[PDB]
Amino acid sequence: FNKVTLQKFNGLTVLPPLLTDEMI
Amino acid sequence: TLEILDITPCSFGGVSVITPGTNTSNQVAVLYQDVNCTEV
Ligand SMILES: *[C@@H]1O[C@H](CO)[C@@H](O)[C@H](O)[C@H]1NC(C)=O
Repeated sequence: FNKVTLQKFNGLTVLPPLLTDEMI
Repeated sequence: TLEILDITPCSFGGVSVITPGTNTSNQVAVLYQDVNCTEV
């Protein structure tokens, strides 16, 4: 998790995943 | 005034329903996407 490099203005929406990370 | 300000777009998003099928019941729930709904 500490080795990755993961905001909205106009119509862009980032839906959250159905399964959260602690669930996985 | 030579103050500095910030521009954040005011809230938008899709509305979406929760329906259990019409032949089961008629009540639905409604979801408002990314709204800190103190307000409607
Ligand atoms: C909604 O806004 C209030 C105002 O600061 C804040 O205290 C609260 O934590 C916010 N809720 C969420 C889920 O962001």
